[PDB]
Amino acid sequence: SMDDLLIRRLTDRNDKEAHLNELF
Amino acid sequence: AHMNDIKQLLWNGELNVLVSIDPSFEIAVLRIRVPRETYLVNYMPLIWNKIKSYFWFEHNKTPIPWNYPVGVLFDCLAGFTTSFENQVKDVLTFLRIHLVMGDSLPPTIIPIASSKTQAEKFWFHQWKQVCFILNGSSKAIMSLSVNEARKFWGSVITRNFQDFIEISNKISSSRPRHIPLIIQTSRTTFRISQPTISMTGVNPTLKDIEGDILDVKDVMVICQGIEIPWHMLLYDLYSKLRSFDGFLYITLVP
Repeated sequence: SMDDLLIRRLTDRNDKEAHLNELF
Repeated sequence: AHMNDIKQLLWNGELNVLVSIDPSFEIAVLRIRVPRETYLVNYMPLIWNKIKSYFWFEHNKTPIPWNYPVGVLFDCLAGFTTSFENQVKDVLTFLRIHLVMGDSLPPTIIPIASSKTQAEKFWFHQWKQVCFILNGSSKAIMSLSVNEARKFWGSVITRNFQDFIEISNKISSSRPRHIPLIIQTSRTTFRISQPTISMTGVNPTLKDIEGDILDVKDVMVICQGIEIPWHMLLYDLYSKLRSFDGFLYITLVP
């Protein structure tokens, strides 16, 4: 599913962008 | 069910932001979290509060506009295939911007008014235009009650997802006459374009508008910080990944 692809990619994006958020 | 999930994930979008203060003004370097779906100026009060010890923002010595969603600026200032899992250990994803002061205002960007009303008025008038593009008139948004218009913007400030969804849907076009699409290149030669894409009688795929995307000038299509398949449907793409200001932004990256 295209939506499954988007869900997956957005979650990954949020995970990468949240990494080490304790320094911010 | 999934459009809601997708939108929630976008609303949750958040970035590590390094705000370097112009000595002229760890108070020299602020570290804050800023959502993708908002404007940098919505955090000015937080920046000023921290440094009780004209002005505009810059990225690598280049002035940056404040009237674009933070996530959109990030997409064109930070120049993906790499999953968090296959990513090298401890890669820090962040945006470094400088708060600078000067005697004269940089000529290419709308100045920061620091009035707390500037951002909301701009954003609302813009949704009024997005409504014009989607529906042919600003009726839907102008039909919102004064309370609803204020709560629509309030949701951006307080992060109230429920309110933003309720109102953005109210005004959002059953079937768009045109798609409110903005295409841009990296800001690190910058080119921006707002092509006229009709939905009347067609159901374009990204590949279908390849002509327009390429007119902005081997390239990867990035939307909401992610790569999008060339075969995805435009309407689908817009209905799902458009930003909090009503516009769908595509950033071309090598």
